[PDB]
Amino acid sequence: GDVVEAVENAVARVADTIGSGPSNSQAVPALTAVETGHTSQVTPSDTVQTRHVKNYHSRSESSIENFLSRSACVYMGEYHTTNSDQTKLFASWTISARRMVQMRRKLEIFTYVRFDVEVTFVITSKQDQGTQLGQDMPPLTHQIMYIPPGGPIPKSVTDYTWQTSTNPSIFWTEGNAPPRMSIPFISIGNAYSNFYDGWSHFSQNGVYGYNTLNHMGQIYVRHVNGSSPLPMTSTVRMYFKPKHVKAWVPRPPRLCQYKNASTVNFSPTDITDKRNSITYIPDTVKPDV
Amino acid sequence: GDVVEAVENAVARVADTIGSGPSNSQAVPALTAVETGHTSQVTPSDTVQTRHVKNYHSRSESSIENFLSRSACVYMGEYHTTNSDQTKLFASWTISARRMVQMRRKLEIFTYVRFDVEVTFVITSKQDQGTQLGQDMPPLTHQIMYIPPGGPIPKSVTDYTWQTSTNPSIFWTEGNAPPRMSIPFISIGNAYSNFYDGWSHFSQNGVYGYNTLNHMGQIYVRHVNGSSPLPMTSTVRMYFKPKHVKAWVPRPPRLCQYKNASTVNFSPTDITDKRNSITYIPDTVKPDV
Amino acid sequence: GAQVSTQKTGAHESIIHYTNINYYKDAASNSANRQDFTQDPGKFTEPVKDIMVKSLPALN
Amino acid sequence: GAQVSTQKTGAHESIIHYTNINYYKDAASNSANRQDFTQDPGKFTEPVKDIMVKSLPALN
Amino acid sequence: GAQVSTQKTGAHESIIHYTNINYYKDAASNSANRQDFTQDPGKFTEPVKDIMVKSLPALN
Amino acid sequence: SDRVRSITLGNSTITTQESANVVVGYGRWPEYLRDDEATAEDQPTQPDVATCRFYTLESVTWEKDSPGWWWKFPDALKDMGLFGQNMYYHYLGRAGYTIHVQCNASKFHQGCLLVVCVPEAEMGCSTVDGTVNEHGLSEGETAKKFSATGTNGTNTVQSIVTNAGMGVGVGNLTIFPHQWINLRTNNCATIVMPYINNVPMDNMFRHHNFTLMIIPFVPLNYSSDFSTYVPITVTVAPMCAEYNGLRLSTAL
Amino acid sequence: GLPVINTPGSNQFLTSDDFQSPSAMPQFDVTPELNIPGEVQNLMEIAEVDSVVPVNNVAGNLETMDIYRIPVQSGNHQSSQVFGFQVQPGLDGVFKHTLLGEILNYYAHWSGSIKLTFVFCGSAMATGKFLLAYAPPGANAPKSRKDAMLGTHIIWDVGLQSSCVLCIPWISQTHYRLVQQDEYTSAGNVTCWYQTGIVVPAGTPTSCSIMCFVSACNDFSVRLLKDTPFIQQAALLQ
Amino acid sequence: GLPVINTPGSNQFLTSDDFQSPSAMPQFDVTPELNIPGEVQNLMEIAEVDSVVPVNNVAGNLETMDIYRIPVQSGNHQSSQVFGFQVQPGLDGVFKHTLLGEILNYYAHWSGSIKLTFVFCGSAMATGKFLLAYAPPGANAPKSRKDAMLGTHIIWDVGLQSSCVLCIPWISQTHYRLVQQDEYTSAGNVTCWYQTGIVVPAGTPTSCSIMCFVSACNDFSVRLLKDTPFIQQAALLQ
Amino acid sequence: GLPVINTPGSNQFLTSDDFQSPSAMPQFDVTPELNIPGEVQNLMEIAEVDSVVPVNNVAG
Ligand SMILES: NCCCCCCCCCCCC(=O)O
Ligand SMILES: NCCCCCCCCCCCC(=O)O
Repeated sequence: GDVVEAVENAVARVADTIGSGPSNSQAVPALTAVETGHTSQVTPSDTVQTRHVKNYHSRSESSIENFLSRSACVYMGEYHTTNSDQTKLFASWTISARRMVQMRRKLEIFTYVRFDVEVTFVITSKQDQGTQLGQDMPPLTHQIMYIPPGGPIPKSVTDYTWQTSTNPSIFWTEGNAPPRMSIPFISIGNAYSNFYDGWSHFSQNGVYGYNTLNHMGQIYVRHVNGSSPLPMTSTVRMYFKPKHVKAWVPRPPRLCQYKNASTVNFSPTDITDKRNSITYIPDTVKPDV
Repeated sequence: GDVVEAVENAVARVADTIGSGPSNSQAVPALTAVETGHTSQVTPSDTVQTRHVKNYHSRSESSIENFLSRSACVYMGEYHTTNSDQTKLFASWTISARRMVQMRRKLEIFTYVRFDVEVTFVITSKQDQGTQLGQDMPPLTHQIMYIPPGGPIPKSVTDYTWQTSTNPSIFWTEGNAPPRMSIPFISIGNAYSNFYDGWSHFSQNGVYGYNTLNHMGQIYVRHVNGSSPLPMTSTVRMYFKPKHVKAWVPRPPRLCQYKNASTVNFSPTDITDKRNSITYIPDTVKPDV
Repeated sequence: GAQVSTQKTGAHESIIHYTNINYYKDAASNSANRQDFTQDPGKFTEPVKDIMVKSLPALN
Repeated sequence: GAQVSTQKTGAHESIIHYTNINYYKDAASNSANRQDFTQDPGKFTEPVKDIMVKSLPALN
Repeated sequence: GAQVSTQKTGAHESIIHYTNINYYKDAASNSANRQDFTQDPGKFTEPVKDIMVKSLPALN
Repeated sequence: SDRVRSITLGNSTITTQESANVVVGYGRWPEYLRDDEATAEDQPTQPDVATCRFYTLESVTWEKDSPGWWWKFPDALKDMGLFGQNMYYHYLGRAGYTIHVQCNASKFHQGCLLVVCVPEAEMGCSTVDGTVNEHGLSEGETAKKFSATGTNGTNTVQSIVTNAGMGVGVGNLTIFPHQWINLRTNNCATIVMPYINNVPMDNMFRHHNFTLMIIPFVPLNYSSDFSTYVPITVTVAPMCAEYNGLRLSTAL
Repeated sequence: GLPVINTPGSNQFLTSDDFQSPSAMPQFDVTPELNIPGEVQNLMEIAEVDSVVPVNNVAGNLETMDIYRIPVQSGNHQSSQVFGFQVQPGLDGVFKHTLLGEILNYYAHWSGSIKLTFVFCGSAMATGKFLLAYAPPGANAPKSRKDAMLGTHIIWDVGLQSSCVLCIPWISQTHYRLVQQDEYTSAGNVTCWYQTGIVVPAGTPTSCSIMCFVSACNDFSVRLLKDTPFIQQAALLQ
Repeated sequence: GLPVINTPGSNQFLTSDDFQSPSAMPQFDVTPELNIPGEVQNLMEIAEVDSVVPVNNVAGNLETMDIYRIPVQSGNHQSSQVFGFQVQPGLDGVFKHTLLGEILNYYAHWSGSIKLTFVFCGSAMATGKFLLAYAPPGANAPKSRKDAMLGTHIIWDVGLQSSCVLCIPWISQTHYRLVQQDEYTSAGNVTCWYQTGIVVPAGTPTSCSIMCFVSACNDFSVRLLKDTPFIQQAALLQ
Repeated sequence: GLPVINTPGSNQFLTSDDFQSPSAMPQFDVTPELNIPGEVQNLMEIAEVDSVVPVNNVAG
């Protein structure tokens, strides 16, 4: 069907257990050759006598759409209402889903993915700690601005650049529902690439990996009231919920912890946990030993 | 019919009183044998002369759906905006309807129940008492996160775990309507079991009762602004409204008070209240004695 | 694609109905079935094989 | 110009559907396709040319 | 499944009506019947058996 | 008369010349598990006659002051012939039962017993903040005894009849399948219980599907009635027993 | 943007509201329904079942099986009334913790006829006739059999049919009575008397017990949900 | 203005909600779709693929290719059990980091039959028969071949067909088991024994390895999404 | 999400408004209506009834 539509029937039922009786033949379903690279299609009924079971179990929650389509925090940063640093008056990062692991490991199960994204922002502010704490600051209004690669970059909370005549921006005031919007599949290519065993330069050097393929611009966020007698500080959290998904060439789930955002680097890590012996099976069922 | 649908006609009328006159026969409706385990089906017209009454009374409000389908507090806890304990910075419990009695006694009238649940949360915050009370804290935004059994558990208000790439979470800001959502029938079994005269271990030991059957995960809730110059404290209250209900094998209503959440334990308690004598009937109707 | 059914009757012996549309993809999201009123006391008050006519002795 | 399709079935073995209308000009704005359930394990579990009947030897 | 009826006429001697849909399951939730205008003074001003024609004496 | 009655299961037959009726579950006769209700996929064993027949448990004595007695159920039949053997060898089991409580006295004796099958009779501890024992719960055949006063002791069930070990009003145990044995009119009680649980099958050692309680409400009494010995005997017969998940036998 | 006005009520949380809500688990595949015996559908199904009435709820019997036994005996005791009690199904000790009573306590209004089944538990050789009377409100409880027989009553003959049913027909000025009954919604009393003493042959006990069961008839209903007075707590971990 | 009431839930942000939202890039022309090989559609497609089980996850093998080798040998070792392990696909070390295991860890419930494929990697001149047994829960692990053969099992004859499949049929009281398994949702164990020792001609190695692969059958499904225990971080720039 | 604009008046409480509202007692079975004599329908029915005028409303 069309993977852009918000409706589409059909139950995802698993297989019924076919009733099976005794057998004496040359059929040898339980004997295969794993060398071929084929995974055996044996079901219980091929190796034991089974009853018939009408199975209603469905695989609805393990569909790629339902697995990825849940908002995940992919970034968080702070900025102050007032400070001497100018820089600390606004936040900015470079769009990517590589800075928070949960989301990253989920995506990295697939080599390529294509999708629209529902972005939701959760912004909070707190009054900074100090000796004098009394003030009456009106509601804070924030501005989130997206700068596609190549656009002029803000240099202060009051730069002309925040005019957003063309960059898309969101103005939001505290106390209301978190801001939200959909972004289409924005790639230069036919699918976003999660891994790239390649370089940026033709001479097989330059930058290696995911980074050379990125370049989706950055986000800048600042307060608009711009002031507060006493210092305050806000935290902006951004969430991604992919929707209308397509994925290709699955790969094993990341086993070693991530070391940084630009690389696939890792330290050698254990295949799994140890146990006492290759025959160790704990004894449950005892008058409690 | 289909017990998942929000509409379905038919009046639940009680029985009309059939008009009855004088009788002299071998009919002996008022004489039965209670030993059979059968409850007599006698109506007024079988034992006295009755007029005819067209009765319009309906049993609508005593249908299982209307009896259980009202939000009930099933839990309440506190957490602080700021403290030295880290632990006191977020709240967490294990889902169950066994910690508040009203709801519990209602459910326990049935041995098994099956239903979807409408969960509504009421969150409130107060400023803690102290010598200095002046501050200007922006609106508090909370995060409620559900952790199905087996998911990683938060260890501080700033644990990576709150990224909820997959656990479902709710972000809500004070002043708005209480947060709410529906949860489907989530059991591993065919009906939630309210009583279990059994064990967890096959050797007839381990844990006894309701608990071995539970395991529906837990809830964690924390503030997101994370700060406040002066200490504040919030209370989270969770309400359950079962809907789309089915119930089986009714049992007597709990008579003795509940002693704890994990057991059915009780102290011996009176069958009912005493009165003076087996013939005592107070005299109303007197020029006031 | 909506449904119209009748309201529970109030303060008096066509405008006595309402309309509803479901906006969610899961049945769990729907409202309660407060209008279904079946009943079967028998399971409990009379679970005896051998039908007791009771107007007759019940023993004998 | 709306669409009616069925809800995912819940707590029981016509009012089991919902209606939806799209209010935006871009497909990106639409909700997720949580109801599409296709499947093709073959790409991965059995990418062998020469069909393996497996009830037969697999070699020989 | 809605109802259309007329509005109370205002500031002048088709667009003089409104539409309503009931969203609740109980009649109690409905709005008031501000448009019902019956009347029967008789119960009170003339509860005499023996019809008084009054253009005639009333006694005699 | 309809007081007369006979029942045959396997190589066994019961008779009464003074029955009331026969109570059937919640109106449901036992049935074998249907394909559209099953999860365990292996072929079941259905021993039939070898297993679905009358087993008689050790009798108890009704004394002028007996508070009552109880038995937990799949456990209790665990040593009864092939029904028990099939229990030991399988992970999952399912069965219904015909329960026949017998108690005869004389036209000059009097007393009244409530005979009930309580599904899922989770019991409370004597020590309020302690937990029970499997021993405090059941002793197989034999039978635990209710008590006329509050009990103490760690692990034992708080057994004052008055609260039926469950924290309710004993006089309300009638919402459960039951019959009464009123000596003046009746000499036995018969209840057919269907399998009741929130899963299609279950392990028979780990879970007591239901408890049989015999509680005298009007006490035994008589005169120079050279019969002071009035026993009560419980005979039960599994119905439609089927088992799944065969392997080595469970550790006693 | 479609024009809208928020009405009073917006943003409130009413315990008994009834709206749709987003599911936090989109497309969850619920486990298949299983046909368990004993499905309950209306609490009245429970109230229609007999349960034993603690008629002898006298001080000292509150925790013993006696509270359920009505004492009756051989010899001349006619003047002696066997028992009596008010008809307040949801309020008087005799009924409140009954199956019918516990249910009534989750509601504020009730209406309907009630069945009182009396079962004789003496020896089979015992004999006797009793008069079971119900008096609608307006006068004080009958103080003699003469006064009691002027109201609704059955004369019960002990025989092979061990049980007798006294049905209390619904007689009231109003369609409903408060479960928390007051004098305005009074329902009267039922009293019991020897109609002709208990006679017995030699060698049999000269005293026995009569038990009493209560249940609702099919014209019975309840309204206006409320919490029960019967359950409470001082703190959580309940 | 059309009359409206806001219901509880208004203005909340539920992670798993599913609503329409304005696009911040009106009319953006997305790049054409390209038909890439290997499209995945349901995580179960991955769980249905065999992956190598680290059966020999003994201390000291945690980072060496041995953890994947089950040691077997010539000579008399019948009494000696070849291996054994619990059937907790999402929890026990033997399975949790498997393709099937990693997937199960993103869910809280599972159900279905499992395939265990065993492949013999000795010389072609090697010979032998093994007994592969699965015991449903309720007793302790078989301690001898006698006890093991009383449960579900195949007798595997090493030959030209290098591999043998032991399928673990779904046998459970419940339709589902917790991935975070407890005793209540126990699934039993599988153990392996020499059915008739490994015989070999002269000039060939007297010991070899057997490998074990796991994969889900077609009656397998999972429910209730949750985060994995397996990945974490102490700070951003992740 | 369907696009909406709140108009002046939103959230006010006008004494004489006339809107639907959720019932706090879903499915309550109201007691049957009874035909009582003397039903009033418009206050004018009362004003149309003679009443005695205190014409001699003099001090004292
Ligand atoms: N104001 C929001 C700007 C959003 C642009 C987001 C582009 C997200 C692309 C998702 C990329 C994930 C990946 O590399 O797989
Ligand atoms: N964020 C809400 C998570 C809700 C899961 C609730 C599951 C409720 C199950 C109701 C159980 C009641 C019973 O044991 O009978």
